Amino acid sequence: VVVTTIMESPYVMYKKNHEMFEGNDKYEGYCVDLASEIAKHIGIKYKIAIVPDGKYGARDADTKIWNGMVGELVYGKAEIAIAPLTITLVREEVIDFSKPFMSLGISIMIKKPQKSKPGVFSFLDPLAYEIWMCIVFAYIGVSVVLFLVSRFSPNEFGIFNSLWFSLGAFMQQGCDISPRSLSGRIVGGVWWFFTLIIISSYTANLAAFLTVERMVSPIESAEDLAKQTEIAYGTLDSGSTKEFFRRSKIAVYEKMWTYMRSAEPSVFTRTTAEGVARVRKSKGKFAFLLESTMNEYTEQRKPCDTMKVGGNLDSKGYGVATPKGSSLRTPVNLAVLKLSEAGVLDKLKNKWWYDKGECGPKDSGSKDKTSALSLSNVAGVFYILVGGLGLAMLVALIEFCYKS
Amino acid sequence: RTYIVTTILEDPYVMLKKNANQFEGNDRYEGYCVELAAEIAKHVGYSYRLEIVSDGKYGARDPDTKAWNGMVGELVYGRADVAVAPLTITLVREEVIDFSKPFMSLGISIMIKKPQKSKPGVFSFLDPLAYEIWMCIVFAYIGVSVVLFLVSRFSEFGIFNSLWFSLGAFMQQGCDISPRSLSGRIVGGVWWFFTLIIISSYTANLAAFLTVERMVSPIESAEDLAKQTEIAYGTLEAGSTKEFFRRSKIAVFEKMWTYMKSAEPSVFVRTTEEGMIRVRKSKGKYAYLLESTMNEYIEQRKPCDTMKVGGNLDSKGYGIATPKGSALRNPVNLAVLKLNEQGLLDKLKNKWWYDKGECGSGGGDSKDKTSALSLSNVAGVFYILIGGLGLAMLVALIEFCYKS
Amino acid sequence: VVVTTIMESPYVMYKKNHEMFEGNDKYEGYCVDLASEIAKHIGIKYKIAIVPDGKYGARDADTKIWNGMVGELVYGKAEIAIAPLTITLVREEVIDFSKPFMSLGISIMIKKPQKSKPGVFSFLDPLAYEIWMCIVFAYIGVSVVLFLVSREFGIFNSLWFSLGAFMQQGCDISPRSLSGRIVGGVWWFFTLIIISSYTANLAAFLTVERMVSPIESAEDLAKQTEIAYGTLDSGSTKEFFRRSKIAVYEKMWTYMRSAEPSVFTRTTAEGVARVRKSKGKFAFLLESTMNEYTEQRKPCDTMKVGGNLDSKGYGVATPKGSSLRTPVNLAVLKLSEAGVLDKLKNKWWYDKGECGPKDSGSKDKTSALSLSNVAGVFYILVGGLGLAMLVALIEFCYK
Amino acid sequence: RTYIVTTILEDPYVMLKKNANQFEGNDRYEGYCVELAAEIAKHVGYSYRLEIVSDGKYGARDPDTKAWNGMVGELVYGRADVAVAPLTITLVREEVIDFSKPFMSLGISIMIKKPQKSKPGVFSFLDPLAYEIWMCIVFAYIGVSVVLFLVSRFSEFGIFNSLWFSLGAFMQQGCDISPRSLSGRIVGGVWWFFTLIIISSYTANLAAFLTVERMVSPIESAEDLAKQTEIAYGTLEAGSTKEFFRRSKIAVFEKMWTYMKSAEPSVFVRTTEEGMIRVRKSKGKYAYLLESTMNEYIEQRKPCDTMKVGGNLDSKGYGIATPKGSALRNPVNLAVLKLNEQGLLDKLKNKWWYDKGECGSGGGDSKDKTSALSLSNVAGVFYILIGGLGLAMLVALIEFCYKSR
Amino acid sequence: RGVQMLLTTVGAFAAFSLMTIAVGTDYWLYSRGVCEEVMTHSGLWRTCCLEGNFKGLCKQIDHTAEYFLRAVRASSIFPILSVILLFMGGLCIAASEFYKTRHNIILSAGIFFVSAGLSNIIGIIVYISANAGDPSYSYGWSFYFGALSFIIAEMVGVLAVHMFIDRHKQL
Amino acid sequence: DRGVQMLLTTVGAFAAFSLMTIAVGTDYWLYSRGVCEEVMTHSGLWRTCCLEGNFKGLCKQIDTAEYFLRAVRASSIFPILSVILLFMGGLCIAASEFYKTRHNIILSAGIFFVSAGLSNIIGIIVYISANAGDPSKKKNSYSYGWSFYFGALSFIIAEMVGVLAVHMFIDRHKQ
Ligand SMILES: O=c1[nH]c2cc(C(F)(F)F)c(N3CCOCC3)cc2n(CP(=O)(O)O)c1=O
Ligand SMILES: O=c1[nH]c2cc(C(F)(F)F)c(N3CCOCC3)cc2n(CP(=O)(O)O)c1=O
Ligand SMILES: O=c1[nH]c2cc(C(F)(F)F)c(N3CCOCC3)cc2n(CP(=O)(O)O)c1=O
Repeated sequence: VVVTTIMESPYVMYKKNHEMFEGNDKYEGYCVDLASEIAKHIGIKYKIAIVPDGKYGARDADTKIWNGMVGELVYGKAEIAIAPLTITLVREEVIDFSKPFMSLGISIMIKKPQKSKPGVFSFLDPLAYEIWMCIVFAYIGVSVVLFLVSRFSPNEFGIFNSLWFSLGAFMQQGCDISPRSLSGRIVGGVWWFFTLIIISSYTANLAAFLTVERMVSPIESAEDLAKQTEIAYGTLDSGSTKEFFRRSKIAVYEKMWTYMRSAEPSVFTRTTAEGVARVRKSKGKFAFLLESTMNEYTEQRKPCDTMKVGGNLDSKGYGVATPKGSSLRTPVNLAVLKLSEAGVLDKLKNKWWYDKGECGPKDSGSKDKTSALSLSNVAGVFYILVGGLGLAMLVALIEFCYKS
Repeated sequence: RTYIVTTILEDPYVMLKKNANQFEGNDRYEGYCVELAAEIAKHVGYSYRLEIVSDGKYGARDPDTKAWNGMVGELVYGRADVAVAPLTITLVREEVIDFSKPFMSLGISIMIKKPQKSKPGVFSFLDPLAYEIWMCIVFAYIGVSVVLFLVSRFSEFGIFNSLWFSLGAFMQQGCDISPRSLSGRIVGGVWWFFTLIIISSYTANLAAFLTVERMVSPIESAEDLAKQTEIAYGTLEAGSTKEFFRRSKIAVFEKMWTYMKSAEPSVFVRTTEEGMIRVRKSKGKYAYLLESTMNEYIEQRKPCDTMKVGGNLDSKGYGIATPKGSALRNPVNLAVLKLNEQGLLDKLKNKWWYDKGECGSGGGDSKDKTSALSLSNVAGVFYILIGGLGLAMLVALIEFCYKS
Repeated sequence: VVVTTIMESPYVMYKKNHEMFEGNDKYEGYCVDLASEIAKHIGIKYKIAIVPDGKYGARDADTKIWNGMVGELVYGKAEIAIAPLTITLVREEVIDFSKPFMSLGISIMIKKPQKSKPGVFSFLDPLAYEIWMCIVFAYIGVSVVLFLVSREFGIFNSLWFSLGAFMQQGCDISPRSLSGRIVGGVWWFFTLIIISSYTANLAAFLTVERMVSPIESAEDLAKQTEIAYGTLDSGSTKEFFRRSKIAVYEKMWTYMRSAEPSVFTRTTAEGVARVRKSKGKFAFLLESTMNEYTEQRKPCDTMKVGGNLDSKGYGVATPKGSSLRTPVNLAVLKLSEAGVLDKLKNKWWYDKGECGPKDSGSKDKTSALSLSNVAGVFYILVGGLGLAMLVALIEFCYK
Repeated sequence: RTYIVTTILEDPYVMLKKNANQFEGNDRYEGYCVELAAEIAKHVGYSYRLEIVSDGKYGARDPDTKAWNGMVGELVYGRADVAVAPLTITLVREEVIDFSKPFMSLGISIMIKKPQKSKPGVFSFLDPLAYEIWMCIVFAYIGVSVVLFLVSRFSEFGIFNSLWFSLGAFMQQGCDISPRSLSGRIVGGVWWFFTLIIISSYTANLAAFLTVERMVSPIESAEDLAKQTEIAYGTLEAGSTKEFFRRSKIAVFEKMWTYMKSAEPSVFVRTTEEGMIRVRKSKGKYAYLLESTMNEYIEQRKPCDTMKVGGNLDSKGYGIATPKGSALRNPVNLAVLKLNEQGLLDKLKNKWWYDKGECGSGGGDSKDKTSALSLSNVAGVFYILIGGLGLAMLVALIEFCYKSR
Repeated sequence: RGVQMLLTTVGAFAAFSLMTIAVGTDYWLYSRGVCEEVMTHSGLWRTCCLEGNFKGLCKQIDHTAEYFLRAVRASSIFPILSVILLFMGGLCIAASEFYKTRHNIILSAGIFFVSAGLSNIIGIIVYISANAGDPSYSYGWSFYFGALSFIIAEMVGVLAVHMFIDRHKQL
Repeated sequence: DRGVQMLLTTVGAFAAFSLMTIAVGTDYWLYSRGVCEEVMTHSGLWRTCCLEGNFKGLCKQIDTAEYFLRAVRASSIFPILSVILLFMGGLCIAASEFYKTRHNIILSAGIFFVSAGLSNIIGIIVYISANAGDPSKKKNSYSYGWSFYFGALSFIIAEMVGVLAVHMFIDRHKQ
C-alpha cells in the first residue's frame, strides 16, 4: 500500500528536525492523522512515499500527461491519497472523488489597522458631523434674536457687542453687563441650557469614546469592497482563483474583473508568500484575495496581523482520490463519510488548527493599554488651537486696520 | 423512453404555482429543483415527468422491522430513477445507494432577530436622569429664585433682575450686579455649590449610560452564545440537528449539548415555521438553530426582521439520488459537477435567492456605525432647542405685546 | 450486597418519573451513583434501601446501643453503608471507616449582598471624608491669605471672593495686587482640577456599580464586627464550639453566651428562612455541603461561602470482620485518585443548578439615577438657606 | 524496647536547631511532626526516638527490579514500626501497606504574588494628560496673554489687566476688562473654546483611566484562570501533581490541561525552591500550583510577598504509615482520631504556622479596599497646590519686597 | 392698589381649596404594586385599596439621621406639621388682610408661609426618596394637586413679593 | 529708568539670536533612541546623525488637511521663515537703537517678536506632531534633549522682550 502526501502544504509538520523519533510517522498533521484514522478504521498499510512532482494536481492536456498526485494515481503507483486537492471538470472524468470532508472557501483579507491619526478630524470624530453646522446655525440665530431684542425692543450694543454676548453665552462664563430686561432673560436662559447640555454631552461622549475601543472594520463584504474603489486588490497571477475571476457570470464579478484590468502597480503577485508579505507590510491598501484555509492558517502565525471579513466567493471541497473502481473505493467512501458525520474529523481539525496557534489566544481586544492623552487624540485639539489663534491674530490686525 | 423525476414538496426549492388551473402539464412547477432538472435533461438528454412521493416524507433505510418508505424507498422499489430534490448526506442512506456530488454546502447555524432601537425626541432628553430629579431641580430653582428675591428686598433690582441673577446662578454665570450682604453672598454660594454638584452628577450619569450603551457584546459564532447564558437556544426534537448534538465531541459543543439537555429552555418547537414565529414574537429573548439554506430563505421571503450571524457549525453537502445498478450514475455526476464549476448553478441560485426577494438588505446599502451621536439623543437636544426657541419667541412676543 | 441510605436532600433525591421504574434505577445524585460506580468496580449485584430509623448515627451513651446506620451495621443488618457519615472519635471502636473521599468543614454564610442607599453618605459616596476636610481647610486658608495680603476686601468680601472662586465663577470686583491675582489663579486651578477629578470618580462609580464584599469575610473580622451570629442547636458545630483551646473561638463562644438566645435555630430551613428576610441580622456557621447546596437553588440571592474553617471527612462505612474492607478501601482510593467522584460533583453540584450566574458575571442596566444620590444635597441646601435667612433677619433688625 | 521512627525534613518538620549539634541528639528536634510523635508516644506508651532516612526521598513504585525506597521502603523492609513523617496517599503506597487516617487535609492551590503598589505624589497629577500637553498649554497661555496685551493696548487695560483677563479665561472665570474692540473679545472667545475642550478632554481621560484601572479584578477559582490570558502558570515535573493533571478527565480540568500541554514557555520546573526564587525574580506574572500546606508555609516567610488565593482543586490527604499485621495500627488510629477531634492538631498548626512566623504575624494587615481616590493619589495635588501656595507664599515675600523693599 | 389685595385674597382662597382637596382625600398612590395588581392608595393616617380583594375596607396603616428620616418618611408626622403650619399661615394671611396697616408682620407672615412651603418641599422629596428606597410613586392626580399646591404657593409668593415691591413705593 | 530697559531688550534679542544660531548649527533637539535597537541618535530638524553603532561617521539630510503639514515638516518652511523674521527684527531694532526719530520701527519690532512667538509655536507643534504622531514609536521614548529646553528659553525671552518693548511702546505713546 502506497499513500502520497505533499509536504508543501499546511497539513504536515516535521517531528523535531531529523533522526529523532525515526521510522514511519515522521510527519504530524491533519492529513496524515486522518489517513492513520481511516487505516485503523478499515485496515490499510501505512506508507510515507511522496511524489517528486510537488504540485497537488494539474491537467497538462497539451502534452496529454497528468502531473502530480492525480497523475501518479491514474498512471498507477498508489491507490489511496490524502492531500488538499480541488475538484474540477477535467479531474472528475479521469479520477473519481469521494465526498468532500472539508468545504473550501475563497475570501478577501485585509491588514489589521494600528491607529488613526487625522488632522482636524481628530477633534471632529465625537459629537458627529452635522451637529457642528447645526450649532453654528443656532449660534447665528440666537445672536440675531439677541441683537433684535437689544435694539428693536427697549440700546448700547451693536452687532459686535451682540455676537460677543452670544459667544460668552455659549461658553458658560457669564457677561460683563446684563441687558436688564424681562424679555432677554428667557432666551439667554434657554441658550445657556442648550450650550451646557451640548458641552456635557461632548464630555460624556469623549469619555465613552476613550474608555473602550472597538476597531470597526473598514469593509464588510465583497460587494462593498468593489463599490468603495479606494483599496487596491490583487487575487493571484494564475491559478484557480484567477481562472474563476476571469470566467465568472455574477454581475459584480465582471466589474471586479474590469477593475483588475485597469491595475497600475502590478497587483498580480507571483507567489502567495510575497502576497502575504506585501499585505502585512502596508496596511493602507493592497488587500488580498485567497483561499479560506490558507487565510485561517495565516491567522495563527507569529506576525499575528491578518483578519478575514467572511463570505465565500466560491464553494468547493477537498476530496479523496482513488484510481478507477475497485473493492476499496466504496470502503474508503463510507469510511470518509462515517468520519465526517462523527465529530472525530472535526475534533482533529479543531485540535490541530487551534493548539498550533498562539495569536488567537488573546481574543477580542486587550484592555491593558491606556497610557494618557498622546498627541494622536490631541492633534485635532492643537490644530484647532493654532488655527483659532492665528485667525484671531489675523482678524485683530484687519480690525485694527478697519478702526484704529 | 420517458423518464421520471420525483420531487418532495419543499418550500425553498420547488413551488407549486398558487394559480393552478392553466399552465398545467410540463410546466407544473417553477423553482430551483425543476429548473435544475430541466437543465440536466437538456444536458445529458432525456425526457422528464414530474412526480410526487406518496407518503410525503424523505424516509430512510434504518434497520427496523421493515415498513421501509421514502424517497430512497421509492428509488429502490423500482418506480424511480432520478430524484432532483434536496437530500442530506447520511450514512443510513449510503449503504444501498450513492450520491453524485454536493452542488451546494449545507450548514446548521443560529438565527437572530433584527435589533432595532428608535431613540425618541424630548423623551430621550430626560433619559439620562429621572424625571423626578428634573422636576426637583426646576422647582427648587424657581423656589430659590423667589426666596432670593424676597431676601434681597428685605436685606436696583427687580423681578427681571431677580430672574436673571437666579438663573445665571443656576447655570454657572457671572453677573454685573453684586449679591450684596453676607446673607445674599452665602445664598449664592450654597446654591452655586448645588448647581455644581448637580451638573457633575448629570454629566457622570450621562457618561455612565453612554459607556454601558457602547460597551455591549453582540452575539457571534457559537462560543459567545455559549458563554453569554442570557438568550435561550434550542433545536428540533428530531432531525439532523438533534443527531449532530447527540454526537458532539468538542468540549465547547459538549457544553452546548449539555446546556440543551439541561432542558431549561427546552426545545419549544414542533414545526420550524412555528419556531420562526415564536422567535419573531420573542423580541430577541430567544434564539434558534436551523439550516443555512432555509435561514436564507426566511431572511429573504419573510419581512426583514430576522437574519443569520456567525459561521457554519459544520460542513455538510447535498446530492441527488441515483440507482446502484443503472447507467444514469456517472454522466449525471459529470454534468452536475460541470454545472457547479461553471457557475450557472451559482447564477440560478443568485437569481432565485437575491432577485425575487422583498428585502432591502441585499438590494441596498446598510447603515454605517460612525459612533458618537447620530441625531438620535442629540435629536432630543434639538427638540429641547425647539422648546427653547418657542420660549424665546413667546417671551419676545409677550414683551412686545406688553409694551404695545 | 444490600446497602442502606439516609434521605439527605443534597445527596439523594426522588426522580421526577417516580412511576417509571421502582428499584435500583429510581434515584440520581452523588450517593446512589457512587454506590453504583463502586459496585461496578468490584463486581456485585446491589440493591438500594432506605434507613428505618432516620438517625445519622450516634451513641446514646446510656443503653450502650447505636441508632442509625452504625446501629444497623453493628447489629447485622447491612454489610456496607454508602450513605454519607462523618468521622468522629466515638465511631471508630465499633465501626471501620475508609479514607475520606470528600473534605468538609464549618463555613460562614451571609445574606444577599446588595447596594445600600444612604441619604447623606450618597452625597459624597466617592472620594473620602479627609478630602473634604482638607478642601474646607484650604478654603479658609486661602480666604484668610487673600484678606490679609490685599491690605474693600474686609472679613466678608474676601470670603465671598473665595466662595465664588470655589464654584467656577469669577467676581464682580478685582484687586490691584499681583499677589491676589496669583493666589486667585492657583485657587481657581485647584478648584477646577478637583471638580474634574470628583466628577470623573463619580462617573466611574456610577458606571461600574460593583458590589464590594461585606465586613464578614474572616473569623478575625467576624470577632471584630457588631453584626449578629448564629448556629445550630445541637450537633457537630455545637460540639466543636462547646470545647475550644484555639484562643479565637472562646470570644465567639462568649458572644453567643452574652447575646440574645434567638441565635439558636432548630432546622437549617428555618435558619435560611430567618437569614433570608434581612440583609444583615445573623450570619450563620454551617456545613460546606449545605452551603454549596443552598447556593445553587432557585432563590439565587445568597451564594457566599467565605473562608474555610475546621476539618471534617466524609467516608464510606464498613463493619468489622468484612472481606471487602480492603476491596472497598482500594476502590474508593482509585475513584478518588483517577477521579470520578469529583467529576460527578462538578456535573451535579455545579453544572446542575437553577441559575448559572455564579459562573460568569453579567452586565445589568443601571436604570435611572433615582434620588438617593441627590437627597443629601437638598438637606444642606435647605439648612444653609434657613441659616441665611435667619442671619439676614437678625442682622437687618439689629444693625 | 526503643522504637525508631523514620523522619524526613523539608519544611518545617525535622529542622535542626540553630545551635548546630551541641545537644544530645534526638532531643534536639522541634516541629509539628516531632511534637505529634511525642504526644502519640505519651498517649499509649513507647519510644519516639527519631531515625535517619537512608535515601533521603519518599519512595516510588520503581518498576525496575521492583523493591522500594524512602520512608515506606524502610517500613516494609524491616527495622521500622512507626512512621511519623507525612506522606501523600497513592495507590502504590496502599497496595503494600495501609494508612491510619489523614490527620489534616490539603489540596493543590494556585499561588500568586501579593499585589503591592504605591500611589505617587506630584507625578500623579500628570497621569491622564502626560507632561507635554501641560507644557504646551502653559506656554500657549503665556503666549495668548502677551497677545491679549498687544491687542488690548494696540487696537487702564495694562499688562496687569491682561494677565487678570488671561488668568480668568484659563479657568473659564471671566474678568471685568472688556475692550471696546471686538478683536480682544474674539481672542478671548477662541481661548475659552480651547481651555474648555482641554478641561473636557482631561475629565474624559481621567474617568477612562480610573475606570480601566479599577475595573480589573484579581484572579480567583479555576475557570477565570482557564479563560485568563497573558499571564503564565503551570506546575513542576518531578511530582504527583503532573500525574494528577494527566489522569483528570473533567471537562474544565482537561480543558486547561490541554491548554498548558503545548507548553511554549518554561511551564515545567525542577524544584520548588528554584521556582520560588525565579518567581521572586519575575514577580509580574507566574503561578507555581503547589500544595496548600507549603503555600501557607511560604506566605509566612521573611519576604512576605506571597499569599494564598482561591480554593483547593482536589481533596488529597496525608497519613502516618504503619505495617500490616502490627500491634501499633489500630491504637494509633484511635489516638490520632482523638487528637484530630480534640483540636490539638489545630493548636499545633496555629503555633508552628502562624505564631512562630516572624513576618506576617497579623494576616489582616491590609483589608480596607478603599475603591476611591484617597489621600495617597489625589493628595499629591495637595502637595503641588501647597507647593504652589508655598510658591505663592514665596512670591508673597518678594511681593512683600514689592510692598516694602 | 385694590387689584393687589384682591389677587392675594383670591390666591389664598384658591390655595385653601386646592390644598384641602390635596391632603383631605385618599387619591395619591399610582404604581405597579400588589395589594395580583389592583388599585391601591396611600393616605395621611391610613392606606386603602378601593377594589379587588380589599373592597369595603380602608385599613389604618402602621409605620441617628437614618432613623430620623425613616420616621419622617413613614409616620408622616412632619407633613402633618407642615400642612398645619400652612393652616396657621393662611390664618395669619387672613389677619393680614384684616389688618391692612401692618407693615412688618405681614412680611413676617410671608416668611412663615414660604418657610411652610419649603418644609412641604423637603417633606415631599423625602417621601419620594423613601418611595424610591423600597427597591434595592408617580403623580396620582392628587399628588398632582400637591404639585399644584407648590405652584400656587410660589405664585402667591411671587405676587406677594411683587406687592412688597409696590409697598416700597407705598412706604 | 528706560536705559536699563532698552539694554535688557538688547541682551534678550542677543540671547535669542545666539539660541537661534546654536539651534541651526547643533543637533541636540531630541535624545531619541533609534538605529544607526535603541541607541542615542541626534535626531535633527536640519541635520540628523549618530554617535554609536556600526555605521558611525556618515549621516545625511532628513528629507485634505495633512499634505500641507507634511510638506511643512519635510521642508521646514516655518522654522526658516522664523529665523528670517528674527533677522528682520534684529535689523529693525538696530535701526531703532541707531535712529530714535522714527516711530513705526518699534511697531514693526513688536509685530516681529509676536510673529516670532507664533512661528516658534508652529515649529514646536509640528516637531512634536512629527515625533509623537506615530503609534509605532520602541521600549523607551520621550526624554527630550537640551535644544528643546533652549527653544523653550528662547520662547520665554520672547515674551520677555514682547512685554518690555511693548511697555516701552506704551510709555513713549503716552509721553
Ligand atoms: O487542487 C488543488 N488544491 C490546492 C490546495 C491549496 C491549499 F489547500 F490551499 F493549500 C492550494 N493553495 C492555494 C494557496 O497557496 C498555497 C496553495 C492550491 C491548490 N491548487 C492550486 P490552484 O489551482 O492555484 O488553486 C490545486 O490545484
Ligand atoms: O456528624 C454529623 N454530620 C452531619 C452532616 C450533615 C450534612 F450537612 F448533611 F452533611 C447533616 N445534615 C445537616 C442538615 O440537615 C440534615 C443533616 C447532619 C450531620 N450531623 C447531625 P447533627 O448532630 O444535627 O449535626 C452530624 O452529626
Ligand atoms: O508522599 C509524599 N509526600 C510528599 C510531601 C510533600 C510535602 F509535604 F509538601 F513536603 C511534598 N512536597 C511537595 C512540594 O515540594 C516539596 C515536597 C512531596 C511529597 N511527595 C512527592 P510528590 O510526588 O511531589 O507529591 C510524596 O510522594
